[PDB]
Amino acid sequence: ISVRGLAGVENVTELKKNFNRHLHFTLVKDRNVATPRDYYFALAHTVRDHLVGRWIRTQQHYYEKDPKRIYYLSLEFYMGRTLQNTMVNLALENACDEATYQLGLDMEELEEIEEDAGLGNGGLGRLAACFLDSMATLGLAAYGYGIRYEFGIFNQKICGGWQMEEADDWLRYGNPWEKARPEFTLPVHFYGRVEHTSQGAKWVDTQVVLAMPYDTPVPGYRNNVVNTMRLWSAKAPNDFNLKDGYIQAVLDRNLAENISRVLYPNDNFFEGKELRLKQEYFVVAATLQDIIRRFKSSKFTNFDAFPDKVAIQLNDTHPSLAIPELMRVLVDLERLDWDKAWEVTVKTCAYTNHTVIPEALERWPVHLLETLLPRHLQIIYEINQRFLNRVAAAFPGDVDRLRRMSLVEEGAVKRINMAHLCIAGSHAVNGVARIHSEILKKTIFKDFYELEPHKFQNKTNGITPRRWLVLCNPGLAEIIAERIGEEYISDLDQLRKLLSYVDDEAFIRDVAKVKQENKLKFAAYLEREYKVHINPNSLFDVQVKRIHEYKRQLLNCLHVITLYNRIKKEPNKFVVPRTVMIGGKAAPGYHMAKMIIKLITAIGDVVNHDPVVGDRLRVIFLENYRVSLAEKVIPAADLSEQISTAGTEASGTGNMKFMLNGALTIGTMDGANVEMAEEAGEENFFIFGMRVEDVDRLDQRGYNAQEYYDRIPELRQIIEQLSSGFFSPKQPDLFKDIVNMLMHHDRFKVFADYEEYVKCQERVSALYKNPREWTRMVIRNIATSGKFSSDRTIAQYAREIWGVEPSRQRLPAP
Amino acid sequence: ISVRGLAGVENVTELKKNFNRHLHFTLVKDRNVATPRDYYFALAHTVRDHLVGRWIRTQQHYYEKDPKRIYYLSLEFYMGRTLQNTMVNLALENACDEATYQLGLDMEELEEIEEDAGLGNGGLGRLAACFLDSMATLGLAAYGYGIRYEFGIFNQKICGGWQMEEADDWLRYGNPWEKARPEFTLPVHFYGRVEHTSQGAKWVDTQVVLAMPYDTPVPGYRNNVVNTMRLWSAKAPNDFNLKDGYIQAVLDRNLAENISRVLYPNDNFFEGKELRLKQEYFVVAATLQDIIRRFKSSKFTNFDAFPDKVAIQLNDTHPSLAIPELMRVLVDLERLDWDKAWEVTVKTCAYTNHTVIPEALERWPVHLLETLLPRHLQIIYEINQRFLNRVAAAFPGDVDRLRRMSLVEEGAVKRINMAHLCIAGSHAVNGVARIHSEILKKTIFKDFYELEPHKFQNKTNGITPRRWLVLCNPGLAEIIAERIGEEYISDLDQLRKLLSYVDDEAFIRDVAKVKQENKLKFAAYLEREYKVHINPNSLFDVQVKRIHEYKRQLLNCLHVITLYNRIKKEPNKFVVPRTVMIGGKAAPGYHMAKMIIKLITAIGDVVNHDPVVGDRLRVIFLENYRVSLAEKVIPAADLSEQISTAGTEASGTGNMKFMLNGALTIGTMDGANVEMAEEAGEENFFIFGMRVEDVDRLDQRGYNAQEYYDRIPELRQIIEQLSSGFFSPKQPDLFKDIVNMLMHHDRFKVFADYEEYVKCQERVSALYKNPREWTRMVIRNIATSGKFSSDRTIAQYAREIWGVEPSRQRLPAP
Ligand SMILES: O=c1[nH]cnc2c1ncn2[C@@H]1O[C@H](COP(=O)(O)O)[C@@H](O)[C@H]1O
Ligand SMILES: O=c1[nH]cnc2c1ncn2[C@@H]1O[C@H](COP(=O)(O)O)[C@@H](O)[C@H]1O
Ligand SMILES: *Cc1c(COP(=O)(O)O)cnc(C)c1O
Ligand SMILES: *Cc1c(COP(=O)(O)O)cnc(C)c1O
Ligand SMILES: Cn1c(=O)c2c(ncn2C)n(C)c1=O
Ligand SMILES: Cn1c(=O)c2c(ncn2C)n(C)c1=O
Repeated sequence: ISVRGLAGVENVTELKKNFNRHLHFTLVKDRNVATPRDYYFALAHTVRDHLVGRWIRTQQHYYEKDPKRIYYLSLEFYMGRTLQNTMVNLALENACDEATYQLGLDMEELEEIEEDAGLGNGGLGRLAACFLDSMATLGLAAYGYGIRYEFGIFNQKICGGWQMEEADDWLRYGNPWEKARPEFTLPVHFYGRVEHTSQGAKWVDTQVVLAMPYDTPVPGYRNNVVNTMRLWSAKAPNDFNLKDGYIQAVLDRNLAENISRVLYPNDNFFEGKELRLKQEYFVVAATLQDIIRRFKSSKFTNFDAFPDKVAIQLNDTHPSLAIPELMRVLVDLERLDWDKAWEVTVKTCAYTNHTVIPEALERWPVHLLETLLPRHLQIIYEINQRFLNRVAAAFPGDVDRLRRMSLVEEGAVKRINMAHLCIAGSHAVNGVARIHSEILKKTIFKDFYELEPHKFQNKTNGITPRRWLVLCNPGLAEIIAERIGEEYISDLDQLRKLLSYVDDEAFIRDVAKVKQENKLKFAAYLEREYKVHINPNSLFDVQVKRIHEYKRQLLNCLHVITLYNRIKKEPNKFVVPRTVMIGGKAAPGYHMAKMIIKLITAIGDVVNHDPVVGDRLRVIFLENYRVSLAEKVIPAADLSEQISTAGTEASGTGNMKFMLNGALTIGTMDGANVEMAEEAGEENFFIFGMRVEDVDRLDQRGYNAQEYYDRIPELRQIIEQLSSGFFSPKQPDLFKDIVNMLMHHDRFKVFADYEEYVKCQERVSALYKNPREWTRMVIRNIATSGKFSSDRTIAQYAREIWGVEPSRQRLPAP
Repeated sequence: ISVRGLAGVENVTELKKNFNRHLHFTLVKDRNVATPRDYYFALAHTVRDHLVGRWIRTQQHYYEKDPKRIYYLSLEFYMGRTLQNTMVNLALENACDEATYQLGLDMEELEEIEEDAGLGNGGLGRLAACFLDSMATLGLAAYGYGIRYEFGIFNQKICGGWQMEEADDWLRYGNPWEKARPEFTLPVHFYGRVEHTSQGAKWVDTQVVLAMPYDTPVPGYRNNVVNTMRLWSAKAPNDFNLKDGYIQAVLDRNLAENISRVLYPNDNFFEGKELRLKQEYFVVAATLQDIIRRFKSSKFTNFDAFPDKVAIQLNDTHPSLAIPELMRVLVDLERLDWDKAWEVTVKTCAYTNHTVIPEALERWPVHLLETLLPRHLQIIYEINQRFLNRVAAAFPGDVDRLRRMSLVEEGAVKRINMAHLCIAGSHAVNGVARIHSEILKKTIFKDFYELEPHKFQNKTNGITPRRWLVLCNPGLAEIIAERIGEEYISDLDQLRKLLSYVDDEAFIRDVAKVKQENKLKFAAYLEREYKVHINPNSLFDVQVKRIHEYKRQLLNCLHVITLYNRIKKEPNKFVVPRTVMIGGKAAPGYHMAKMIIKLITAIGDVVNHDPVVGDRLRVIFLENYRVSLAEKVIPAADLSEQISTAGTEASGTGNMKFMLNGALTIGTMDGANVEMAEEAGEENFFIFGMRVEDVDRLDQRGYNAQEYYDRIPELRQIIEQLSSGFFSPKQPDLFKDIVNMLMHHDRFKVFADYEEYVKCQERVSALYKNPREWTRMVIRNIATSGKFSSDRTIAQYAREIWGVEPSRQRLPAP
């Protein structure tokens, strides 16, 4: 059937009876009223059974051996479905497929019933999920810590071409993977005031909110290691939240519990709301108590060995309060002197930066911290004081450098620069792509780099080959395994061996066959769940990621309209057929992004119903783009669009997902695109547009969009089409904000890359016309994507930051 | 060990491995970190396993055979713990006791970890729970329908002698007995308006709240019948509750979900709050859709057979909206003519009245119904119109009778008398005790009784012998079974056979021994969990029920202070030692009731620390009185206090609980007290005080408390002690509200029954001094309590109201 494992005689039989056990005893149903949803749950419970045994020994093991523990703090964990991924990592896929088949059920049909765990916005949240899988696979004693939102990223609905948001009640039917642990509930404090008495400060008169943990298992790839992802849920105490109308007192509990109610749906954007700050401290305060408790047990109160036993990784600045919180505990509660406490804190903390755009930077108003976390503000001022004293001593008289490096920003309202806080309290700061890391040193954190050059590093992102290959593209994984075996699943570098089959006639035919099968399946799914046909013979041109101005979905739109206009000019001229698919969610308050989604659908309305165009060009907007949808489109894509303005996309990861699944990449020299082209050879990549230096040259000069409008008739024609209502008949001025922006305030110079972009697009169309060569280029990309596995990234974090050695050693059976 | 069943070899072994299965796979724990709470859950899950098989066949059976279905609607279900009760009804107690013993655990210690299901206030909610158990035991296709409050009756804490309320988070650790059924979620409407179009009215523009069901199994006594208790939970739709700030929209969902958040803690008191009205319609609207769906399937759309297949019992007026709601559905949706719809509604509905005190009567302001349920108000006006037309036609010219019987009350604000609505739309109205039922006919509902005498009936309350005897008093159940067998557990009348052992020397010794063992165990529990000693040789004088003015805990207080004053007058005179225990919760807004609790504790402060008193008199306030606590005190009581003012306690059930457990009763000729004395012989009962007629004579005359104050020096002395601060030194005027009330506005004439009350108390003290005779009187009470089993009550409801025949037939195994 494939290498989804063995369908053993004894195990298929065992599986079937447990499936029936759960359907009866757990679901309390009888075959005669059981629905597909019930069947999915019976299976989910049966599969979950297989890793509890391993889960218990893994955790017990870490308690015995007592290795250094890695704590990955993140406010987001974009997990997606977990049934199939668990079967894969446990080598249960074929056995379950068989058993369910014998029970007369279609496993694939049941897998589709599982709700996605959308506790993330995009890249940042998904990185965390891939990292967890890799840390488990590399046998690291790692813990994922976050918030258990009852509402994840909203579900996107398109109504009249506009995005409509609706609550993601992912817990509605229950979550068979999590295990509530009410017995480990912890208290978290808010507000109050600070008392300075005799021997130390005291945080007093605080409001208490309880943090209840929920553990979810994270199985490594076939090594019997099952790590833990602990997610905190807010609960109100039953005393003061009643003890300070009786009915009203009880109804008001849903005020303390609102803290873990919903994920903020902003991607690369900072909103200084108090509820967000509360979520950030909540996850930090609860998590740290757990970290210290575990340490106090260990084999040990000298906190001198704390950094030898603990490592906490900050996924962006969101969990940055962990620095002043670790100090508070050590100094206020444990009574360590400042200097000793600081040494410990810096040595256990490490920070990961994800972007350089200003609007994404967390700068919290002081009055907010002042009211909500009074003691933390005091600690931050003191950290700032001592840090600046270090700067002055290093750069005597550099008074401007002092104000520039301050953790405290003066002005309208004083704010705290969380990024500066993280650099100061961490022993390592890293970028997520080579170019992004360099930019950090040359620009944004230049002053900090000059002060402590040893702190700055790079750790190029990666994706897990398990979910992003074996799981979503079994067909491709099979033919690869037929030639080079299976060891590449946990050693992606081995994909290089595929280079020697680049001229192999059978392989070329096979690689091309699986991609064709994937396109047919997706084209079907399209009509199944969304309804309105596409042509599987055309080039699948797809751009899927969050809707942003910097990601330039607009630049993609300009190209689409150009293709359309050229066809209408010479209708009877042959052009390579294309189905361009654009998908992604816009943050609710991002007006421009929502305007762009309307533009996309507007273009599709015109293009898809023009008889002269026929099946040569289709514009489709992929609704509710999420992890589970990504697992479907990516394996079916031919062309991957990664066209952000050079210098704006820190790294990106979707690009990597496409490269590993047989799609060619048209993109700019941005983020990881650079290392990908470098790995496959620029000749097997479609690079275009300005490089970072060109962007800066243009900025010195000054960007004037009119110029491009004046010199390019094709561009001019498009803008006048938008301006006159060609794409919005009933509301002619509908897109005035887009045009206005493009012409007068384009921060991402869309027009500057237009000419080179369509020119480059012509080159891919030329290559698509030559199936054999297109496929050979594909093989060159796949065979060379090994570097982008999160196992490599994690192995680097482990050795260069955490001080731990990865291990591919199978844990002593289950 | 006892007749808790057989401890079979194969079954104890089977139990142990499943206990271990759940501890590992369900709880995900290992013996080395498992706590008693974990062990309780492993056992609970193991026991729950045994009734799912029976639960599924029972429900499947009803679907095949299709018998008349009984729907018991109640806003309260005071269930208490359910582990032991399930073992008992399944004959698993000894096997589980053995198995757990072999696993090295104490079953009793684990049973104490289970949280009470306190979804009730007192009598009304407990009646519903006892009824469910009896209906299951008598093999009726019955369903309990209510609301799944996440916060039940508050937990009472005494701070400085005052009651402190605190949220009852009974779901904190989970509920292993319930089964969420999200797939059967139903929509419920609120607000909106009414459109009258061509062919009928339409309820439009309504706000939708979803009702999610949770099923809990109700096992019959050893007959393999497991009925269902369906509890609705409020959930917000994910569309409009977002689709009409994005964050705020999501946080505001906890507005529609507040409907099932908390139980109103009022006992026999009406509060016209909108949230209450919402809870009442919510349970009614959701439940009826389920009833009709089930009917539409049946073996059948002629609703003529609806009453032959359905019976809905209204537990008080709380679910009264079921009448106009059934009409709305039949007329508005099914399109039946009014008259046909009304005939059907009246024939399937039946109403149970629980009290005659005005302050407990539900009279909803019209403006509230007008805004929240516009169509229901219209239907109620139309029902009223046609009903009054019936009255006028029966009593021509009786214009006053017309206004008196109206469902609509004029005045300050127009209101709807829910009780009148229930009488009009039901084919049977019943009281809960013979005297209460007569009073209804002679007083409160006299006009209605004259109009349709056939509607009025009586159904004397009862209690379940399983939980209220076998479960809480295994020692007594054992010695009874030793002489007459076990058939009495489901045939309590057989207790009469115990009359022939009334002179048996061994039995007298045994009955007295178990009571002594029960007192020792309770006296221990007291020091264990609450701490401060009592003497197990004294008379256990206990009054446990909700704190009320009509229940006269105050009359009990007067007696306690009298005993104290007599001892202080003649210290060296012998008096029978007593431990008087008073317990019960006061509704949060009931000032007087909270004042009474403070008085009780105040008396105990003086009495319990007076050296001259010694161990001859102890005053104890039983904290957090609830079902699980009742199962502890009652079996240990010698004297049961049921001293309400004649005519105010509809029936009472605690009185019955005490009679069955070997306690003697000192009470007034009120509620069921009358039938109890009638059953045991007034010579074996301590009756005192005014009878109903005496109370009325006094009212004609006019009640003047001064008189009693003037003629009784002992009474006078007590009042002056309260007035001068003898019981409240630091705050001398603390009890001025109690004294003021007692002297000027005592609606329950406490002083009128004082003299006869202490005189009667002297008689019980005299009898207690004669152990042999006290015990013989006890045997006369127990042997004669058979009539008060809920099996008798249910059998009567079944035959005289529902039209179904009970059956003690074992369902075809599990
Ligand atoms: O005091 C202890 N005795 C024995 N095992 C322990 C003890 N504390 C932790 N463990 C084991 O270590 C695992 C780790 O628990 P943690 O504290 O959540 O990391 C537990 O599930 C147990 O198997
Ligand atoms: O359409 C049907 N086919 C077969 N069994 C049914 C069907 N509807 C109900 N049942 C059975 O009847 C039980 C009663 O379900 P209820 O609708 O919740 O009362 C179900 O659990 C099934 O065993
Ligand atoms: C991988 C992934 C992302 C990140 O994509 P980029 O193109 O790097 O912005 C976002 N969303 C989902 C659902 C993903 O799978
Ligand atoms: C039986 C019971 C009641 C009813 O007692 P009465 O004396 O009839 O008022 C109230 N509360 C609980 C906990 C009960 O067990
Ligand atoms: C101006 N703006 C927003 O207003 C915004 C956003 N992301 C979310 N929002 C609300 N981004 C990226 C942005 O540039
Ligand atoms: C006056 N009053 C109340 O105010 C009250 C009550 N029960 C609850 N409350 C709040 N009762 C029985 C009562 O008589």
